[PDB]
Amino acid sequence: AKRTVKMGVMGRYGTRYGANPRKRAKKLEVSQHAKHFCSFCGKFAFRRKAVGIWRCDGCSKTVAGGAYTLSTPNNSTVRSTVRRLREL
Amino acid sequence: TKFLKPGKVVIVTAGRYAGHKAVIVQNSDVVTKERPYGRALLAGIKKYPKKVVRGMSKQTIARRSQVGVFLRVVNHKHFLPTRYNVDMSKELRGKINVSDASKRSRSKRLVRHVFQARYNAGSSMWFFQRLRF
Amino acid sequence: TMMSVLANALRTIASAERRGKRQVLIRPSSKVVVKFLQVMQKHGYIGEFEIIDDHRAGKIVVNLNGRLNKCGAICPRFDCATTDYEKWMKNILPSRQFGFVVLTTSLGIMDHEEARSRNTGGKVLGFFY
Amino acid sequence: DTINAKLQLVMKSGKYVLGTQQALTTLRQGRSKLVVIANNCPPIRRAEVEYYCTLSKTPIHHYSGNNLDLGTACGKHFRTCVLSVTNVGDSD
Amino acid sequence: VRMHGNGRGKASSALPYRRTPPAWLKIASRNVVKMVCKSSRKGMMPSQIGMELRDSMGIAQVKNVTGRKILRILKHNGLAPEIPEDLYFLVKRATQMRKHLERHTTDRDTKYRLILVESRIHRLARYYKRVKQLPPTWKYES
RNA sequence: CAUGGGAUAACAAAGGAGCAUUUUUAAAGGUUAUUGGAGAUUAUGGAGCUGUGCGACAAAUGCUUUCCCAUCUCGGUGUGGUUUAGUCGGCCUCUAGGAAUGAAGGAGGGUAGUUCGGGGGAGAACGUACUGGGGCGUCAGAGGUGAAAUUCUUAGACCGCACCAAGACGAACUACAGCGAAGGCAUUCUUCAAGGAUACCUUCCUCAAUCAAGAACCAAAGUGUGGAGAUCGAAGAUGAUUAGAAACCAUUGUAGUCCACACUGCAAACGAUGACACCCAUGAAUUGGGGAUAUCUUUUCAGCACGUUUUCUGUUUUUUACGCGAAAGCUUUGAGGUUACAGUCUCAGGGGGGAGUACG
RNA sequence: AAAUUGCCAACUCAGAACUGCUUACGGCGGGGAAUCCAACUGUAUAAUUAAAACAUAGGUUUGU
RNA sequence: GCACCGUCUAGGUUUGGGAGUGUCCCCCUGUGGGUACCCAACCGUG
Ligand SMILES: [K+]
Ligand SMILES: [K+]
Ligand SMILES: [Mg+2]
Ligand SMILES: [Mg+2]
Ligand SMILES: [Mg+2]
Ligand SMILES: [Mg+2]
Ligand SMILES: [Mg+2]
Ligand SMILES: [Mg+2]
Ligand SMILES: [Mg+2]
Ligand SMILES: [Mg+2]
Ligand SMILES: [Mg+2]
Ligand SMILES: [Mg+2]
Ligand SMILES: [Mg+2]
Ligand SMILES: [Mg+2]
Ligand SMILES: [Mg+2]
Ligand code: NA
Repeated sequence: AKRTVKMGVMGRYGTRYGANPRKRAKKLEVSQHAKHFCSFCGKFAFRRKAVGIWRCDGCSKTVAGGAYTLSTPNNSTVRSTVRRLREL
Repeated sequence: TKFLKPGKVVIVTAGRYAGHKAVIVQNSDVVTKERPYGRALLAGIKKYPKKVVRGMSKQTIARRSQVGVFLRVVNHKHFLPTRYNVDMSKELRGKINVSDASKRSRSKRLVRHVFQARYNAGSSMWFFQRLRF
Repeated sequence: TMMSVLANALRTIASAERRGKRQVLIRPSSKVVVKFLQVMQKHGYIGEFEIIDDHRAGKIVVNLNGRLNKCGAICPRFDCATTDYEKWMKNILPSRQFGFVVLTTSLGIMDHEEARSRNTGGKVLGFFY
Repeated sequence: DTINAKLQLVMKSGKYVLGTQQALTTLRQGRSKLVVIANNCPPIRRAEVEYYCTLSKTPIHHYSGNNLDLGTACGKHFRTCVLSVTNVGDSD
Repeated sequence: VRMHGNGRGKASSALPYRRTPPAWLKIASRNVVKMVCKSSRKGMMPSQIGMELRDSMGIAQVKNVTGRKILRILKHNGLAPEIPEDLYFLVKRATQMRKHLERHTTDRDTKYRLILVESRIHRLARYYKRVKQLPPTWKYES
């Protein structure tokens, strides 16, 4: 059964940091503890090991990524921009 | 298709002779109870001839130019085929035997003599180059 | 989506009669539509009509003498006992002297006067006068 | 995609083998008719399979998707890096 | 056209009243059956098979020649598609959209089209389950 | 509750390879009556169960087949049409397969013009302009208004030229035009899914219409977090104008305006007109796709493109027939086909307020 | 239908009958309705002040 | 003003001149070897 109604992983904090700071930290915590898709090896196995370090459980490849997500939107934009500048 | 021809140079990727170059003598794509895998009899370089430079005596050149040879049957998965070849005559392949111990030793001596002559003739020089890795 | 072929056919005939057309094309056709047309033709409210086969729901071309003031379908097909004929004549017919209510009886499709004479009830299909 | 239709047809009627090791086994024999490699494949493994295909004169196709996409296009619930069709099964 | 949209297109084919194959069509019924069966084995859906015969062999209608429909011929030989042909194409449609929407999350128009395609699938699949062309407990998965 | 009728319907089943010949005869094999009851035991046959033959029938689909190898002018008919006929075949393995309403001017798929479009997403570059900067000149005002002043200005404003920066935006072309479910959508190029219309002797075979509950999208304003901030500008300020002016006007100016993600889901979110389906008079047009057959261009996205005439399907419309309406008005785009009141579904209303308030 | 036969260990948790209490070791929250402060956990005047003070996540400025 | 200090280049474009033979066994294919230069002049700059 469901154990909490609204707060998920933030239920560890009890009642003692405020609804909105908990809400803001919740999304980044859930992202940083989730399994992220690995473009190598095609598995959902990327886990964070310290801020900005992502290691895949499948192929054991370690990548430098974002603080709480594997790839930041800025990184995708920069990759596309650099590819386009290479093709020019 | 069917490139695993006798005479084709292969590189062994497994076992004690990993990285050593070998020549297919007899290919066996049919499985048996004793050997339930695709296999091939490999005549391979156990010891490549050493680099010899100008200014060394005939004796040391002869010592450094000796070729060591191994003759074993190896699973297909444990060597990597190449496009290089060493010509194996039909009679020469027919002489190589691994049935008995004495026949195995005689075949090893024959393969050693043939490879030494091949190295002396300056043919298949890639086959006598040691793989660096 | 067309739900009632009979209602569509009777609506098309009534429109053509209001406009004073000589012929009207009915599409699609059905056994019930042809049975209804034969009842009206029996009492003289329409002329000859022709059924055109097209290996589907066919078409009907009806010749119209100007005797048909109005024809229409009654939806849903309400059940009608032999005692309910006078109620339906009162509700939908212009008079007790002319006009017909068409019924689906187990004896076939017939006008209310014929059904009353056969002592049979059924479901009301429509009317014409 | 044409390759997706061809792969679906081979799954339907032809004979095929999945995985790099079984593909290499079919290449060592004279059985492979077409080899499909995902763009996800590790470069050294792809080079080895391509070398086998060149030695065996086997056609080689570079799939536009990754191993997950190749597995999905095969109708499978797992990922395949290399596909080897042994019988086209009237495909091509 | 009509379902899931405001389109009112009438474009279609009008089958002829005269079903007899023309006198100049000398292909026998058995040879046509071999043609459709070998064309399916070549990997063509029933619709593609019919267009091939129509455009090249002069066979306007396979049914008017062999007495049987193309899908019926494939079923008799066991060549019928496992998933019905149209349900296959819609599922392929939804898959291709979803692959597109992975990279373009802001493509809200394709998201809107995706809802229609799936809400169409769940009625077509309901039909095939009720008609037992599909197994019970067959579910479309996103 | 019983019985009669079976037209209209309902329920159930199926989804069509997911399927299904009879009758003579003989022979071979493997806990019943009747023996006078009753209690065992036996064997003999019926009758079925298979297989071996045998005779007579059928058969909704041709085994006198099919496939696989191998050798090679005469009659009839009508007052001129009709089957001929004059001007390969013999062998060698198997073989259950063709009997199924039709394809709706209902739905869904397919293929094609690599069609059509300010449709969506992404990326790049372009264009002037506003603003701000310096560079090069100039010198006394410039700005703004009913008139002024707040404001800027020898510190060089304004103005002029060529430049930059940054953020918006995409003029004229731009229309009773196109696209989109609605909200909405205008530079070019390159891309990613789509969508519709048309064409079709492609496939399929009722799969549909509309909907409580339930779900998704949704202008602007507003909210949260990042970014951006050129322009304009709620609050505020100041100068005017006024009896007063917390406004309109002038100079400003914060939040906002722009982008990303997440909320919000209250618009005159209007055609103040729910969705689907049928009939429906007239004339000019218009957008897209197809049929058929006067003019212009015609060295390559080109057997082109446009354009004329006619037709057609689909779209947005306009002018002037019934009919309807309280009227204004609507009219194949209904608000028509309704007291001669019944095609289908659904939402909402029942004098004005209180009040879209109180409470939950 | 090994869905059966033999052996064997460790603790428990229930239910039942009978029979008792002098309510009888130690250990072990009193509770409720509110008001003012500080969000909270923390720190802190060794030797008279532990607090509402300090810190603290958050928030905003400044310089570079 | 003439000299001298004070000169060499990958690679690219390209002038003028050749010179070994597609060629040498295999043992058809296939295999194993070996050759396909020098110079000039302009870019270019290690
Ligand atoms: K249809
Ligand atoms: K304390
Ligand atoms: Mg609908
Ligand atoms: Mg100046
Ligand atoms: Mg423009
Ligand atoms: Mg806004
Ligand atoms: Mg904001
Ligand atoms: Mg902040
Ligand atoms: Mg301003
Ligand atoms: Mg409202
Ligand atoms: Mg309204
Ligand atoms: Mg258009
Ligand atoms: Mg009009
Ligand atoms: Mg405190
Ligand atoms: Mg503590
Ligand atoms: Na305190």
